[PDB]
Amino acid sequence: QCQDVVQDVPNVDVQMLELYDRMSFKDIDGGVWKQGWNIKYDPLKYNAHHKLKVFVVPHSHNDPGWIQTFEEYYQHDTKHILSNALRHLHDNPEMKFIWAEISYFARFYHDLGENKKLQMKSIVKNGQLEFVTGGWVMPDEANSHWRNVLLQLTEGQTWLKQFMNVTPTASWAIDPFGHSPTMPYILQKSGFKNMLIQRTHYSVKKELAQQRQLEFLWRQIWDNKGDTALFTHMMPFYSYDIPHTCGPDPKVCCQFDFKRMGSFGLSCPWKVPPRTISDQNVAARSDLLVDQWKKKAELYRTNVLLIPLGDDFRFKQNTEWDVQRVNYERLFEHINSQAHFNVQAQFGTLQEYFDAVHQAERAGQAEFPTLSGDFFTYADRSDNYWSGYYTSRPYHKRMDRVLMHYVRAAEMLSAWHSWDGMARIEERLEQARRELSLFQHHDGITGTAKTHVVVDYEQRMQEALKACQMVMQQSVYRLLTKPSIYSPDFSFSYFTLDDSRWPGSGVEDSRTTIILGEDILPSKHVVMHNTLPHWREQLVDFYVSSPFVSVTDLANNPVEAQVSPVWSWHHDTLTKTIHPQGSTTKYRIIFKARVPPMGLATYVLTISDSKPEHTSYASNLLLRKNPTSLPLGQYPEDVKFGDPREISLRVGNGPTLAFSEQGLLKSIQLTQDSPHVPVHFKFLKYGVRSHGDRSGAYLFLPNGPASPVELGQPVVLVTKGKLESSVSVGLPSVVHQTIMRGGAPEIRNLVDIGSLDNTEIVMRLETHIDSGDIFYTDLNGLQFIKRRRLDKLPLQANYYPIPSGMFIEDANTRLTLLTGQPLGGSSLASGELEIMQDRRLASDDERGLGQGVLDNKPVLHIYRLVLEKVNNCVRPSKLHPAGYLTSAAHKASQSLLDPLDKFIFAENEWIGAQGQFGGDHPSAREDLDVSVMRRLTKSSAKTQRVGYVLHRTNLMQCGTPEEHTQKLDVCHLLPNVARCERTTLTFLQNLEHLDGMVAPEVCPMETAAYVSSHSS
Ligand SMILES: OC[C@H]1N/C(=N\O)[C@H](O)[C@@H](O)[C@@H]1O
Ligand SMILES: [Zn+2]
Repeated sequence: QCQDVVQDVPNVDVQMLELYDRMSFKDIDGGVWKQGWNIKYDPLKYNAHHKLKVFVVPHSHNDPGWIQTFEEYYQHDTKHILSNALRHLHDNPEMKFIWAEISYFARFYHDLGENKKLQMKSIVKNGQLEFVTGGWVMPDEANSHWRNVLLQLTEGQTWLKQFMNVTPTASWAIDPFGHSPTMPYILQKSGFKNMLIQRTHYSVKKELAQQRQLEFLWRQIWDNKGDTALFTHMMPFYSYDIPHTCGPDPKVCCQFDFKRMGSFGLSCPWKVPPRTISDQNVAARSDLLVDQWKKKAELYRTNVLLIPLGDDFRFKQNTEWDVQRVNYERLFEHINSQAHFNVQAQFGTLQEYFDAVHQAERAGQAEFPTLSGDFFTYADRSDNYWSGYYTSRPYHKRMDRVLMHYVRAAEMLSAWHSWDGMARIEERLEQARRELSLFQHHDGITGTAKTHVVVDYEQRMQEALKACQMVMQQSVYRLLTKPSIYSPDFSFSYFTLDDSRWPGSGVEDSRTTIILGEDILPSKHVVMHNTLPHWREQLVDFYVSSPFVSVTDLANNPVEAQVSPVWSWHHDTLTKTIHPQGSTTKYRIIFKARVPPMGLATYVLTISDSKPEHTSYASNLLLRKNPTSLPLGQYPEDVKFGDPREISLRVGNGPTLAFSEQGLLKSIQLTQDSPHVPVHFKFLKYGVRSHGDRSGAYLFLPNGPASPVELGQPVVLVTKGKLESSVSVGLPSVVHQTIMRGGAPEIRNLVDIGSLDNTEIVMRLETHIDSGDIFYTDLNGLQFIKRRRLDKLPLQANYYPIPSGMFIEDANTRLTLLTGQPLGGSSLASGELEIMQDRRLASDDERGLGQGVLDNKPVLHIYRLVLEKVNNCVRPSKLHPAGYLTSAAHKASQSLLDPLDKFIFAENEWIGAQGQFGGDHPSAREDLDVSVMRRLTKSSAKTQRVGYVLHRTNLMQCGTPEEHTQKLDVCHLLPNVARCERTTLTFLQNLEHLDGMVAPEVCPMETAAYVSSHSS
């Protein structure tokens, strides 16, 4: 029934890994088309019975923040563009315009009076103004998680359906810096039929152009059948601006950008200005233009040609609308009337272009090639590879993943009930979804905006996190309070969230201490939420005011706990060391929480006068020369000291880890009987070129391979406990921690690059895995793609996005590094993995930002490190372009991206408290996730509707016998179901009415959406 995504290598015309292996990448001067060749065409190709149909598509690229904030651009530019578009399109029925960024459109439309709204709806309904993609933004494709790509698409398309009564089926992505197959994956499952991309490596444009493979059916790398395919048009030239969209010669094309004649402060750098079209010059000008068009048409298979007409924040001034429209109308009138050209040219929209292309295809005029793979890493020229932005502004990249999870948890927790309008749940969820969606912009999460714009995005995300916490905590109070006692005030804070890893220790002291005492408050309720649809255990930690605390569940069963000190690291300018200080006023308590699928579990923390029976205390060892005491307030175990030395640790039955005298992992032993496998962490630094092009927010242009960070004699802190042990070391710019809880370790790096200008800090893992030139990285948290290090490409070209994980393997051993934040990384030699931590760059990199990256702030990066024997696993063949995680690595990724949420009850007594919610929820197979649960209706709706997005990943079979699991039917999660429908992933179109109101589970690597309707 399901396609096998492991064992069948798809047969495609172009497979991007294979193409890379064969391509030359030489950067030769191609003439006027600098990165191509001098295109030749047969004038006799087009004739009376076979004309070239040309669609000139006006557009305006509007960045939702970049060098100005969203609101600054809206006020200065976009409100004028949209206001003038409305007027000019209304007045000029043949003029056309496409619009991509619904965040700006919604911002505009809600300032419009009813008359103008009506006018706007009319120009949409008549096809003059066409929305393309219809997402809130045009998202980055490298760093974004697929869940947030879907979130932002749904936010914009839901707005469009509600207010404009349209749903785009053509996508326009002219600016993300490289392109991912996650986009056609999501688009094709959201009703799309066509997409367009632009920023692909110049060598790839030349290669595909030569073969007329710029239009292709883009399928997923594992897709044998081709049911994922989406028609894709890649534009052939260096930019989406007018000089690079009319044809191969920008000196000619620039003369047809009528905004460049002087009064607009634009000119043509090729030194020939546009000239106003007149009767005396129209034949000559038409000749030049048609020649460019016919050359462009040579690169494509049909007689239908797409000519975008636009640039950044274009179509602003009334005079600009006039100058472009009138001059092009004069060219069209001449060209279309002169038979010798055999051209019919008109303003069009993107959908009109694709419709005409497919008519030609249906007429047998063309067949299109099939393609799989991705389009990373982009270079726009020479060796300028855009791998810098995989890491730029990493604090905000990590914040993206935190907010991603909190949006999911807030929508899920609140979905279980209908809420009175006074609760403001819808309002707060809309704000949170919109701020996270905005950040998916290709100058948001990418870290390529001006400093003040990064600040605006951070403030917006901070407000979104507060909104999520508010919704979550009201939801928990309702889900766990006896209904006849439940007495909400929708403004009150019943719980506060406690998050151990954001912003993180040494980033912000934001964590509340639970204050208990015999004379004040003996105990405190805490509640964990588990957004995943299976039972889950995870260690959780809280700060408490006494070491003498015991844990119980709400049946009053003792729960084993471990108390540890609260350690913070400080740069001691007196001693010039980085060393830990122990709190004397608070302590950490850790215990295993067990939480139902998509559910809640309540525990109680109680103080006592002496060591509790079921609470243990960690030992602590500080390794350094010249130690000084470390008192720990009331903590019962004395800190030990020693000179630096190698150490080994083992928690539970888990691996045994060995560390160097500098506190860095050196080996992992999986079992008592097994070998100590070399796995060495190392920190290195890249610099910047003194001569030649400089690294900046976009570009990574290292001055050679990385050099090891000089570590000196760092202070190492070892904490050894029954439930959790750790080794932490204060290195220059990084406090590096390895945490062991009895499985794959967790790594945390508190990265503070300080004032180290022109430095990029990298964390490398060195092993003996015989990986050669192969490694695997993920795309948007959705899939893992095989990469091959190519020595024909420079180091920065071998860097790829690491949005959630990467791995190397040989026949017997795999090492997988999972990340809690998108960063850039590579495997630059056999057996190595490396991932960039932060970068601080003093120069601009000539891509328009006009600043370096000098606004770094401490960030806590999190990882899981999974070493596994893989000789028994059924893996794809050598020729397959995908790889797949094991169960342990997938669960490890889930532990980083969707951890248990922790709530602390905010007052002394919670009357009517309950022990659990969701005990009856089905515990689904481990590869299945409920990516989204969202109530789609407000409380006054007679028929309530709840939408679910189900994703099943594909995990490697390695001989672990599959256990019993329960079928998950999302349509029966809420009572009184009246209908279950399969829908597009945006929930906007019903695709199947489901028998028995049962939502089937999905196939490996597939994602489906369902909407259940309930009588209320
Ligand atoms: O050079 C790339 C840069 N330049 C742009 N226009 O000049 C893009 O709109 C912006 O999103 C991008 O970051
Ligand atoms: Zn842009």
